[PDB]
Amino acid sequence: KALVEEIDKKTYNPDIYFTSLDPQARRYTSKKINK
Amino acid sequence: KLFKKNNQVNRVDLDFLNLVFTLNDKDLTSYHAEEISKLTCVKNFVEEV
Amino acid sequence: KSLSLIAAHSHITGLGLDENLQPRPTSEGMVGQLQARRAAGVILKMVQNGTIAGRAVLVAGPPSTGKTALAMGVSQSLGKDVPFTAIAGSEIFSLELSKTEALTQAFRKSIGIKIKEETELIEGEVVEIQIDRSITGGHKQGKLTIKTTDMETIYELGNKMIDGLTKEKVLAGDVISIDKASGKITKLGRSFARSRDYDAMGADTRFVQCPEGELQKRKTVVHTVSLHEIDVINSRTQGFLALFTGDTGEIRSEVRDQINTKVAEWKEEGKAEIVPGVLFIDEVHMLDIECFSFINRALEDEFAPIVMMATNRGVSKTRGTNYKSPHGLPLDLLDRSIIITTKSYNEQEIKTILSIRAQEEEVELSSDALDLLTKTGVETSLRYSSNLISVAQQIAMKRKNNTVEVEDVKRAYLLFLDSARSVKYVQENESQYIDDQGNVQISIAK
Amino acid sequence: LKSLSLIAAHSHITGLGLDENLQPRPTSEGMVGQLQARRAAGVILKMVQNGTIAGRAVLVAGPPSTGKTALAMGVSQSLGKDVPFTAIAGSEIFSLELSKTEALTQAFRKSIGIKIKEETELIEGEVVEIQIDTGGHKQGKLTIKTTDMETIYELGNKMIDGLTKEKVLAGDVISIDKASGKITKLGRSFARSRDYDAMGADTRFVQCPEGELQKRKTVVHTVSLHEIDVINSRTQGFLALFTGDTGEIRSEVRDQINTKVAEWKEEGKAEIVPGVLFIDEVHMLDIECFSFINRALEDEFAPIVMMATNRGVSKTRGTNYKSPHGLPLDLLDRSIIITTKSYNEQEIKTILSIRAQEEEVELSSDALDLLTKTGVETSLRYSSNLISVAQQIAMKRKNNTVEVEDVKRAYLLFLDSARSVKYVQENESQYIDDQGNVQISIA
Amino acid sequence: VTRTAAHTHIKGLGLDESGVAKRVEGGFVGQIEAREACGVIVDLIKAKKMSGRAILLAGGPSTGKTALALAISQELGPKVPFCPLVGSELYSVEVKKTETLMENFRRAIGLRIKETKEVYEEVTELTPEENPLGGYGKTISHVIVGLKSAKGTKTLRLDPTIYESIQREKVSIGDVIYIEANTGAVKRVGRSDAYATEFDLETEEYVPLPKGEVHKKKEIVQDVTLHDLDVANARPQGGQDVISMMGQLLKPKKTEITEKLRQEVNKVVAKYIDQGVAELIPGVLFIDEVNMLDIEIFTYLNKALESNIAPVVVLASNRGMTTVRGTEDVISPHGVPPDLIDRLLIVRTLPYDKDEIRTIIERRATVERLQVESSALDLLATMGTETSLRYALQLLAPCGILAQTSNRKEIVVNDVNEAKLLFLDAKRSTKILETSANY
Amino acid sequence: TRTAAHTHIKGLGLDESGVAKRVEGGFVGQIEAREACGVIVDLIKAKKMSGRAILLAGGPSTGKTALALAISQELGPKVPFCPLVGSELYSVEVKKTETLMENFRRAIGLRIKETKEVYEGEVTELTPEVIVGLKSAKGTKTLRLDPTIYESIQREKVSIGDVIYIEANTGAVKRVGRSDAYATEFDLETEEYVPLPKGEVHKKKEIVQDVTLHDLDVANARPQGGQDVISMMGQLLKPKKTEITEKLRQEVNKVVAKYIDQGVAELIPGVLFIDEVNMLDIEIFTYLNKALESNIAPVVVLASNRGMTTVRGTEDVISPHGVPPDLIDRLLIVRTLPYDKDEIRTIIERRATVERLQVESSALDLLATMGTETSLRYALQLLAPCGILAQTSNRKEIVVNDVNEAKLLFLDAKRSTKILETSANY
Amino acid sequence: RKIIDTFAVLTPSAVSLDMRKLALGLNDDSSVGENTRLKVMQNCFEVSNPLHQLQTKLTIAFPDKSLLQYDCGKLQKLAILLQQLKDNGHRALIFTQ
Ligand SMILES: Nc1ncnc2c1ncn2[C@@H]1O[C@H](COP(=O)(O)OP(=O)(O)O)[C@@H](O)[C@H]1O
Ligand SMILES: Nc1ncnc2c1ncn2[C@@H]1O[C@H](COP(=O)(O)OP(=O)(O)O)[C@@H](O)[C@H]1O
Ligand SMILES: Nc1ncnc2c1ncn2[C@@H]1O[C@H](COP(=O)(O)OP(=O)(O)O)[C@@H](O)[C@H]1O
Ligand SMILES: Nc1ncnc2c1ncn2[C@@H]1O[C@H](COP(=O)(O)OP(=O)(O)O)[C@@H](O)[C@H]1O
Ligand SMILES: [Mg+2]
Ligand SMILES: [Mg+2]
Ligand SMILES: [Mg+2]
Ligand SMILES: [Mg+2]
Repeated sequence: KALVEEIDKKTYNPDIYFTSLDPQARRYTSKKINK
Repeated sequence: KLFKKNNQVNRVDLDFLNLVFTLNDKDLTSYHAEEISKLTCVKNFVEEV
Repeated sequence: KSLSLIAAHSHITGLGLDENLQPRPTSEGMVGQLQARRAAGVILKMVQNGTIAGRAVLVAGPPSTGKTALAMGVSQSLGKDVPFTAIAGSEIFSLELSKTEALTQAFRKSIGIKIKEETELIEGEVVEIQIDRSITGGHKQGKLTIKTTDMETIYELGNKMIDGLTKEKVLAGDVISIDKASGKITKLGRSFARSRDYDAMGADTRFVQCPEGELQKRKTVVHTVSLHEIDVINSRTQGFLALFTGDTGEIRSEVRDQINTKVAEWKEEGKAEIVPGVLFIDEVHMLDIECFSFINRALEDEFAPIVMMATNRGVSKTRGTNYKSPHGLPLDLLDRSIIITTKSYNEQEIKTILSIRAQEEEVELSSDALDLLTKTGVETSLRYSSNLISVAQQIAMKRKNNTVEVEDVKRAYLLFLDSARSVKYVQENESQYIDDQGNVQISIAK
Repeated sequence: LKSLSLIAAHSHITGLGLDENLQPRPTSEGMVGQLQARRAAGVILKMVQNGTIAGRAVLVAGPPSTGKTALAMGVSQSLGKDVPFTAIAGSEIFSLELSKTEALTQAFRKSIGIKIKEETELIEGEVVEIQIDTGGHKQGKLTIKTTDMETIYELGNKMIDGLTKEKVLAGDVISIDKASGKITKLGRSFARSRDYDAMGADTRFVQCPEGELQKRKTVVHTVSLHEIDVINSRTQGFLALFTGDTGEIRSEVRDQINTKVAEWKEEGKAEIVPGVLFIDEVHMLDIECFSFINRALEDEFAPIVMMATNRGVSKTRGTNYKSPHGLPLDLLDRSIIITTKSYNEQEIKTILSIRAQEEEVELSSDALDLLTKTGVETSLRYSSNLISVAQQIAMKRKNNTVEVEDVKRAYLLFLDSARSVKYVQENESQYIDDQGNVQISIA
Repeated sequence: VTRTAAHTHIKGLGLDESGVAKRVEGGFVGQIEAREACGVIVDLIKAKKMSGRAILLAGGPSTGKTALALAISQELGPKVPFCPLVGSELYSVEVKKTETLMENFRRAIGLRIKETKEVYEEVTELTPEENPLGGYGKTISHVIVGLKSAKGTKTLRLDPTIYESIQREKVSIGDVIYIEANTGAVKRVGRSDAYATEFDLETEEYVPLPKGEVHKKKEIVQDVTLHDLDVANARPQGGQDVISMMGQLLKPKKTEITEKLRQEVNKVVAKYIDQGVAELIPGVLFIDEVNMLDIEIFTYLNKALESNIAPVVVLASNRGMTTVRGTEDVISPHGVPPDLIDRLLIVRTLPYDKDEIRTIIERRATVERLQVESSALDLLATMGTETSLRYALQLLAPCGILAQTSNRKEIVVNDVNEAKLLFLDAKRSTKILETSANY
Repeated sequence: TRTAAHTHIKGLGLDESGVAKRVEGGFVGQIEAREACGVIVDLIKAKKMSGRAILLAGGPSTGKTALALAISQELGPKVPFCPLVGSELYSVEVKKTETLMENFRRAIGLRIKETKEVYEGEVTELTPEVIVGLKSAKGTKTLRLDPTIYESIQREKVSIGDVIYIEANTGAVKRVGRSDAYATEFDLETEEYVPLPKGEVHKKKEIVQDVTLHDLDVANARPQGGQDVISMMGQLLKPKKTEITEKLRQEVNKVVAKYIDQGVAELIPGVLFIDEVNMLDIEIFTYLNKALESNIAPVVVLASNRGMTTVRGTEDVISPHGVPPDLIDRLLIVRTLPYDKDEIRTIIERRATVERLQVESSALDLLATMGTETSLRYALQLLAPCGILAQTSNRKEIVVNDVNEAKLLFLDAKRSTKILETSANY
Repeated sequence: RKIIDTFAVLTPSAVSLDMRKLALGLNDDSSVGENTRLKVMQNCFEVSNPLHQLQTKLTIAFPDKSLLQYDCGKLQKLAILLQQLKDNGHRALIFTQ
């Protein structure tokens, strides 16, 4: 990785990486996403 | 990746047949080696054979 | 490309010839030298054929008569994709490698191999990555979404490549290329999608991109590598560093033999092709008798490229010996080679060359100025005029006129001396310079 | 046939052919003739075997192909093994890493060896079945068994601390010294062979040692002085005994080793065996080398130096003047010269017969006579090679014995030096001249 | 599409069973005596008895010495080593010339060794492991591993050490591995091909399943040279600590290999030979332009030749009565000191003739896939006899290029004349060099 | 101040028309040579040509080195200028041609612009992954760092309360020192204290640092990494320089061409000056002949004071100025002339006035006559002993007695040779 | 330490990352073993370095502190006047635009 990166201390899950074009900006499991 | 494709097919391990012995000076003593060679020569497997 | 200021052979663009190997009187930079040009064209065609190995041609003639110019012409007309290694005879004597080893490296550098492989590729716009944690049911539940110009599809990661996309910070909405077998991820920049979303990033992303076709295809990758690169690579643990540091250090012969056998097996297996390029040696008279003796045998090897030689002198004493030989070369090496001779230059040819140099250096010359330059070139030398023409440009600019006239050329001639005039002045006042025996007179009086 | 030699140039020679009264027999042990030189070599061999004389320069001089190298090889063979014999040539002295004097000193040090004895005590046969159960791994006891002994030993804190590292499976023959040193793993008993199906890379099955558990043994090692210097020079210098990059060992190490060897000899733990340093083609060697030898010959730790040369009044390298044997008079003064004479027809015939016998070649009488005639007119080595060439010729013809026709065919197939010289002289134009003038064109 | 370089038109000595040389066979023409002598020499080499024999070929330039040596190498066969060298190649910079000469001397003799090995090759399952009952903090008694292969499966039990080796390899459960019980080393061949499509992507190559029985007994035969053993012992590659690998990182420079190492290697090789495991095969060392050697290497050759395992050395030289380089007042034939030429045998090579030159040109044209006319071939032969044999052979190719340019498949007289006018030879260049002001 | 045989020469002293004034810029005479040098200077400033080669030839004490120094000083500090002597090319660890090519690469320069990102301030927490809670005097921010920079941090023995200074581009880490807040913890605390840095923790700067092609060639030829132990041991593994392959030079050329094409950098060719070219041998002359016909070579100026002499390395090859004729053919020769009495007097006056010395008219005339009779350099060098001799007598102005005593004390070459020839013991 | 602090100034003109790590062959992708590279880096990190301070001083250099007073003509006189004034127990008001 590129050395020296800025983080905001919020969330910051090293094993969770979610990236999209942000059309909904919602996790598929945010709160057991279903019905 | 292309060169390391026929390695084990025609390679003989030199260290196995005591041909790279130059490092055996590091951790082997003379009298222990002599005792091993004394208690080395067969005479046991042939019995079960 | 290849940002450069100027070269003494910058105007030469690949020899000049026809489809019948006939030389035009003036084409692509060089003029005259019709027989030498046709011989160079024949040599070039022989090189392009690639079915003949280890031929030695020696270009010989008086100095400043299109020898290095002809070499540059044949090198340029040969084009890329064919190796052309140009070296000087004085750079083989090194304190790190024996002259034989340096000559061997130069010979190996001039022959290349093209290795062709077939690989499947996955390309397209990625729109979303989803990554999970470690769970008993699955070590990592990750999915990738890919959008082409016509297809959208979902891929599932298998516990390793997620380290691939997390090793470097990648993000969606861009076109990437990933190899099934290799596993390398190449981010080509940023996709097109909506123009506004990537129109305010401050340039970057290499002028973005747009998806072209489908998801996965099958392509062919060809890698061109010189043989010497192969020996350096296989010599040490990390020889590709030595490809830049230059500390190979007399690679052993077993490596070379193994490379030869493996390359031959590839060639008759249809996995690689051979390009026999050209090795050119300037000022071959600077070599040694040992180097010539080694070349005598190195020429007859199967993987021997076409060798060109340039020398000036005639009937001189060869280095490393005590007898005088023609061209500064031994008799047997001369017998092994084919000689191409060059003649002097006509006044008309000198004028044409000077005009070409003028139009190359963006300098405008009046007709009388060109005539005076041609007269000086015929009187003294071509290179003196080819330097005076450039040096008079600054004098012309000092008068606030772009065109060069007779007065500028006269001023340049009277300002910058010449070999003959300098020799005459030295002989007239030899008591002021340092003598051969070291005796000097400095005091003006007495 | 312990060595790997196929057939050497002179392998028929096994020692000097002399007897108890030092009188050389006419032919024995592969040597023929040269009675005076053989007697002198026997005297030299007696001197070196005596071991009470240090630094003697003897020089073997004679025309080429008269047995100087053969005489030295015979002396080396008769001296037997266990005595160092360092054979070198002059051209090997000039090196790109060491100076000439350093290489000469290293050769001198290699030429003489020492026997060093060492007394040690061991315990072997650790078929144990350990018994360790207070706290902190208490109950420090373990059994030891062998063919004639069996006893239980208690353990200390440091002993068990050593035992836990390099774990012993309680059924493996292990050794340990009472010198407060390290317990050494030896092997595994044969009872645990069938247990697995794929053994590791460090497991062996040694039988149970017999005798007594506490054994005491003396071992004698033969080490050259140069090896000791190399070992003590660096942190791990023994590897330089194979790679060869010693790098000009300093004088402090050498004098320290000299004092150590003197102390060892005084205490009776070591004894010095002098050797012989043989130098072929000593004529080609710099004046610096002779200057250094002139002083290095006077050291107490100096071997017997044999030199070989075949030059007349020739120029010594590194100078401008001419001297006999290519050696300065200063060095020639402190030496004794053994001169070898030319060979007789009968001696040549006997040598040829011996060499043919060595190669299992059956020569006819007339073939041997013709070979002797050719070896008399030409050199001896020419005929010596001609015998093997003619043997191959005859074998191609499906006939075991070699006849006159085969010898003549071999003679007319391979050229003697004189005939080649004559042919070169008669055809000077075809060959490349000294000035590089040749005539390749035939017309 | 086959490349040629001054050779490959010769493929043997052209000798019958009785050793008689046919006039035109194997690519050779003439030189009957030299071919017969070289055949006798190669027979002696095949005899595998001698050690240190030395042959030197004498003759003018472009007479067939190098061709003769290459013919000997071709006749010998690929198995027997053949090390070619040039005289100037010995002058190294890293190490002294004597060391390089000895290294090339040892590179000539070879050794064929054999070794029988067992091996095991899809992993089905593995279980690691009893009570300590002593000083064992963590005990792993044995490990049970099952393999599938193709011709039936089988399970077995194996040591904890090979289990730690597996963990170092870090193989999964659905994999194919390569375990050699001789050294107790496991090699992960890879995943299983039939285990594909578990995920949409996977970097690792899946690789098919091993064929045949899992428990394979086999034997291997390898040809090496004594120089390979010397290099392996001098610069061992094993080692895991920092020092060993960082020594491996530095460039490998030649050193002065000691004599003791060579003696020990010889002793070990002899011991293995006595058991019938391996057999030795002497080779040939070939040297070009021995006049490039100085007096020091020439003198050391006397000591090297009289050794015990010296190979057969073949030397080439074209000089006449010249001064041996390294000394200023020693006139010797072929530039070789008198003692050395006393130590070896001489084979003379005779110059060719007009008909032989014509046949050589015809053979080169045929092997180059070119078409020539009888009149054109006659003109080429006369040209070669006027200037040199090599000149016509070199000039053949540009004639072919010129013929191809004018859409004509046959070499003709005007093409040969045009090639003559376009390309000069040594004689004309010498004749026009001195007749000019500027060189 | 300090003077050494120069620094009284401040330029060619030319006007806009290029005509050399008789006395200007610490120069007298040498009008034609000065005009030619100005023309060459304009040609260099054009930044179009490549590989142009001139040499200036004349007797000793005629101003060749002075002319080269004036050219360099008139060009300006922006343009690189590499001076050299013929004897430097004979190195020990690399071949002569490689050293010449190294100087060739060193001769030309490249001006580039770069952006540097910097973090600094007090450290609040340090938790292994490394996460650093930097806090400036106005802002606070947490950063994630690589293991290498973490190792550099550990080697700096940093702790909570230490103002530090990290650079993002290179990874360089420097602990500025203990924060001023904890200024009362030990009455004799050895650690120094520093106030918290001002501004936000993250800053960006734009710099126009210059470089040379040889600099960024040796950058990837051999590294000089920094604070990492692995980099330290890697740079310690090889301590000797080596010859650079042409492939590295080609890759450097491609990278530089891409940079200048992107509108981020510009190229400024320089000058390579070689004094006493007669020390070069035939091989170096041939290699320089080959290397001049390149597409990146700079302008090379050569100096020599020789007649028709033999080229070093050859036996009987004689040539003017000891330069092979083939290299002479591609050369531009600039003549240099000897001086006269009044010119010598003016030069002596200038050298006296730059050394803050007072010389009376009669002493100046005697010095000029001496310089004409013996040499110019001897008269120039005899000034300082005359000044000290005048000072010892508690004076300020040089007198005829002072120059006479200086003549008595010190000898020139002619009288030394005369006393050498007429003596018994050597 | 004092000498090496005072007389170590110069820094390299150009540096190239991904070359220091590539020199030893210890990178993400290399011909050396995946775990063999871990043993050596662990050993090297355990290895101490007595030349570290020279490494820090030869990589980044700070432009001193006192020169701020030196490099302005008014600041030197202001400092002298302020010292003279403070030593005499006075107080001052400074004005600027
Ligand atoms: N036929 C030609 N066409 C154009 N330029 C030429 C020609 N012949 C020579 N030149 C000029 O001569 C110079 C090269 O001279 P060259 O023949 O290389 O000298 P040398 O033979 O001594 O190496 C170049 O600057 C080139 O412009
Ligand atoms: N007395 C002898 N007994 C056996 N062989 C001998 C004898 N004298 C000479 N030879 C033969 O001569 C050869 C040795 O020649 P030598 O005189 O050593 O040559 P040089 O004088 O050049 O060293 C050996 O091959 C050996 O077979
Ligand atoms: N008898 C022959 N038959 C066929 N070709 C020959 C014969 N003699 C010589 N040649 C050819 O002549 C060419 C050059 O001869 P070469 O052996 O190189 O001469 P030299 O012995 O001086 O090295 C070789 O390519 C070889 O093919
Ligand atoms: N025109 C001039 N004006 C002033 N001083 C000069 C002039 N020309 C030469 N000099 C002086 O002459 C001395 C010799 O000059 P320099 O070029 O260094 O050596 P050389 O002239 O022998 O090559 C220098 O110290 C210089 O100060
Ligand atoms: Mg040229
Ligand atoms: Mg001998
Ligand atoms: Mg040949
Ligand atoms: Mg000067």
